[PDB]
Amino acid sequence: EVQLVESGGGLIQPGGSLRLSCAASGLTVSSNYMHWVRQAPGKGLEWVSVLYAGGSAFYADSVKGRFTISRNNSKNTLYLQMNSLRAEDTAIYYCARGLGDYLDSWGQGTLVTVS
Amino acid sequence: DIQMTQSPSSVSASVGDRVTITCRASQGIGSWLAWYQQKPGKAPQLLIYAASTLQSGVPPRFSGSGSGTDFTLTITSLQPEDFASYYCQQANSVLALTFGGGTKVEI
Amino acid sequence: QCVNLTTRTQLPPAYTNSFTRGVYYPDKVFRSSVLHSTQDLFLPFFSNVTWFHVIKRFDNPVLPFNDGVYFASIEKSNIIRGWIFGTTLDSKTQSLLIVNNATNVVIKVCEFQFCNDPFLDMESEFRVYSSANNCTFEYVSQPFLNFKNLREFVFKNIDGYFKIYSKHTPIDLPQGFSALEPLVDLPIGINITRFQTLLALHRSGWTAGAAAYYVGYLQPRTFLLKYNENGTITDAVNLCPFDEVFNATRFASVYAWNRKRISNCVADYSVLYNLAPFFTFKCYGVSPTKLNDLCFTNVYADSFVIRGDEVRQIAPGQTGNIADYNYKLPDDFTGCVIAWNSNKLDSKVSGNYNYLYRLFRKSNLKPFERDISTEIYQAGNKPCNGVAGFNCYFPLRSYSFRPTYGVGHQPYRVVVLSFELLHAPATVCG
Amino acid sequence: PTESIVRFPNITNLCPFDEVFNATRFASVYAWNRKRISNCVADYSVLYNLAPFFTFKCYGVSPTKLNDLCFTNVYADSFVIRGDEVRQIAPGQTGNIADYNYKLPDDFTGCVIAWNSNKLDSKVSGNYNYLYRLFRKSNLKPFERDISTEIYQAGNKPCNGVAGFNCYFPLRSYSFRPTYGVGHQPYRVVVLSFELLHAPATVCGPKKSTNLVKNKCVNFNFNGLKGTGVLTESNKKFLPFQQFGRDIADTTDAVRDPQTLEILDIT
Ligand SMILES: *[C@@H]1O[C@H](CO)[C@@H](O)[C@H](O)[C@H]1NC(C)=O
Ligand SMILES: *[C@@H]1O[C@H](CO)[C@@H](O)[C@H](O)[C@H]1NC(C)=O
Ligand SMILES: *[C@@H]1O[C@H](CO)[C@@H](O)[C@H](O)[C@H]1NC(C)=O
Ligand SMILES: *[C@@H]1O[C@H](CO)[C@@H](O)[C@H](O)[C@H]1NC(C)=O
Ligand SMILES: *[C@@H]1O[C@H](CO)[C@@H](O)[C@H](O)[C@H]1NC(C)=O
Ligand SMILES: *[C@@H]1O[C@H](CO)[C@@H](O)[C@H](O)[C@H]1NC(C)=O
Ligand SMILES: *[C@@H]1O[C@H](CO)[C@@H](O)[C@H](O)[C@H]1NC(C)=O
Repeated sequence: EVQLVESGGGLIQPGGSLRLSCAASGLTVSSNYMHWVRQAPGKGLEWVSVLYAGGSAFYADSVKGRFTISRNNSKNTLYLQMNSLRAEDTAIYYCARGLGDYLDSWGQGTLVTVS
Repeated sequence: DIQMTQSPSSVSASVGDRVTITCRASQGIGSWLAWYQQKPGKAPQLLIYAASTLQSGVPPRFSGSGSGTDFTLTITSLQPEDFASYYCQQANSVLALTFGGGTKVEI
Repeated sequence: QCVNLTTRTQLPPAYTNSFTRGVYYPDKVFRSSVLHSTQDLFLPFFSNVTWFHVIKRFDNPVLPFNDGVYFASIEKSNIIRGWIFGTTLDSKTQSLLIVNNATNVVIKVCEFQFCNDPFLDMESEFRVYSSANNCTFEYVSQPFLNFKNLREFVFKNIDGYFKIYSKHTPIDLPQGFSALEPLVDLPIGINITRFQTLLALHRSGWTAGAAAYYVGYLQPRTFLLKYNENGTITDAVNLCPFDEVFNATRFASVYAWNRKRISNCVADYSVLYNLAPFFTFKCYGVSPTKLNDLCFTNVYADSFVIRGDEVRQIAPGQTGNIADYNYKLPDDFTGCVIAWNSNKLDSKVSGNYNYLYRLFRKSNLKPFERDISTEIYQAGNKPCNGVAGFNCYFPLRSYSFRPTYGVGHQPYRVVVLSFELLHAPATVCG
Repeated sequence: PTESIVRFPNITNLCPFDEVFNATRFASVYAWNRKRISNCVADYSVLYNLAPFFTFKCYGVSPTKLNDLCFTNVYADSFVIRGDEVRQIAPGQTGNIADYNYKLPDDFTGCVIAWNSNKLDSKVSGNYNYLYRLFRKSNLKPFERDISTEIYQAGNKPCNGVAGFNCYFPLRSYSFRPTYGVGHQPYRVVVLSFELLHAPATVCGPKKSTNLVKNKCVNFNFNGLKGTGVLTESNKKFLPFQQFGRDIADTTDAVRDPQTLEILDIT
């Protein structure tokens, strides 16, 4: 009884600015953790970005910079924004929700390519 | 610091067979393992969580047993519907989940 | 770039009397036909100085700079060049370098890496230092210069001031009286505890002429100075039982951390400072060395068990699930946190479910606040009355412990000590 | 007592005093710089029209008497410290800051200048451009440099480098957040130390030249020293380094005036 929608795919040049949208359906993003995951063609999942239920965000070593997340509680839509991208960073992206140590909610994705 | 790897890469078996797919971890993780499915062109689905319990709605086919390092998934009957990939998820104190390679099952 | 010398000859040092040497102007003031007394570092009469002779002979030893030094040297044909002042004579400290070449005089202080045997060699070779990278102070000064020449030098290092004394007059140490006017005051502001001299060698190869110099010591002594009308100097004449909280068999819950208040005793930090098992001694605000000196009016103790990840995450510069929804550190924290491994206990055959911690909270948590996590958690639009639904559940989770985890994935016994400042009198000060 | 006799030493082009103030990159508390300023205009009166001090307490010197004293030696220093430790600059005060980095001697003359830094020296990230010293086996001499990179020793066990518990790094960074607090806000401190000694003045304030008058009982001001008497040449010869003389009663009876360079007996 839970579903997710995503928007923002298209053609983006390398080293550009792109904004992503993830509107939760039936859940409030201010009371639970947001999750991001990638599925490259021929590869597997790995860390992308996780937003806390409060005003803090966690990043890995490679994605420590260049990332800024500012969620909006008016429309309950998750916002993801980056300012620089490389040639190896294009794959399908999914926004996700889950509990501690495991994630449950999933959805569709938006595809973006660079050249 | 931590990395996940899987010895099997592509195992082909019939419906009445055991895939025997396991995930190798350098250090011990206590009952914090989950297995997922990756369908090509379709959304992923839940199988288990914490490697000891079963998620609601999941048919009773996927199981698991392991204390800290040796986790093996056991399937009583390999249905033709669930032919997807396998991934092992392990996390430290923070919710930093780690994923390894994918194992493909073919007819 | 240095060249070692292996032709040095070892001889015992000699000594020379110091009848009427080691007198200078106490200050820049001028007095005439009046007797005045000052308390300053002078050279007492009938003292003992060391006789150094240069002629091969290349006696260049190193002596400690305990106090001011009086340098007397009979000089001919410009043998000596300068002196090196420094603590350890390496790049780790700042050391002086005085050289007077054929053109001018330059005073440079840097991190000179003096070799084992520094010396000088027309003159076109300067093997004194290798290189320097971080130094700013550089000074350029005017040239200060049978044997017929004698020089007297007195160097003092008081209040971060480097005063050089020079006097040129024609002529064993001769017996006589002479004045010694100050020339250059330089505020170097550096620590000096050892010194060495410089010898110049002339190739033929590396020949040293007949020269000698004296090294003396200065002691505090009052002196009398007599002047005349012409304006010249004529002559001179209940302990806290900490083992209960550091060796308890069982601790409290992670979210329900125990609150304890123990006081009216002395702070004996050396008891737990020398303990073996603990390896973490991170402190902020107050240094551990000073912690046995100052007085604190508040002592707080915390008792909870958690792994080393939260021990490293206790700093306010980083956040986390526990660091935001269970327990956070104030920005003005001045205390310390102590943790140690406890793998020898708290590990049964099965898992332990006696320790629980909070996972979800609506907002941040105020530090040092008691919160009870017993109510149901709601995430969707419709709340539940304790039902374990899809969106509504209990945030608490159990623990799993095994003796085959990683290097840092083990629970630690964590105790938190916090120090606060208040106008109330201190109940614990020892 | 009508007017003065001699002028103060000649004035030259005004020093670049705007370089030491209004700085954008301040030095560390332990790695402070030194510079020499001489033979130019003393223009400390405009600092009141500059940014407010609010820490202008001074011991032994009047705040508005700097124009007529004309101290000959300067000592310009660049210090960084928090707002809580701005009161620890006073001499005779103990503490880790006042015993491991820098301290003020009892016979110190002058005062320091500090002001708020709320507008600048702050960003979204932590400012790690300044470091201090926390551990040493000995105290500090006044006005003494201390550049340390070697590791500290804590116990009989030697340490080759950094250790978890055996030894600690003697240098620690600063955490200057915009919302850290007003009491912990960093303050820029500049030191202006005096000497209060009768010395040949090389820097002075912009005054008015006065024609020489002799054999008149009028007041005079010789490098900030007042008095009344008559001026008459004599036969005494002074050394080029020496400037003035004193009698048995410690009363000034001679002075070396600039340019003209005569005797000018006080009485
Ligand atoms: C100086 O010391 C040496 C030994 O250190 C001694 O033989 C000599 O007599 C001393 N001279 C005087 C004047 O005391
Ligand atoms: C000689 O000394 C002057 C200053 O004392 C310096 O500028 C110059 O470089 C020196 N020359 C040599 C060859 O060392
Ligand atoms: C000292 O010099 C080195 C270059 O050799 C430089 O990397 C370092 O930053 C300098 N240290 C300081 C404190 O200026
Ligand atoms: C003092 O100076 C006078 C001349 O000014 C001179 O005749 C006399 O010899 C000097 N005194 C001494 C001791 O040289
Ligand atoms: C705790 O016990 C150990 C040995 O069981 C002992 O070495 C240690 O000193 C004790 N702690 C205190 C604070 O006495
Ligand atoms: C220093 O900067 C302030 C900034 O407004 C300026 O008003 C002032 O004139 C500057 N000082 C000088 C001497 O120019
Ligand atoms: C100067 O060096 C000596 C010798 O190492 C040492 O004993 C003394 O404490 C040092 N002084 C300072 C102020 O560091």
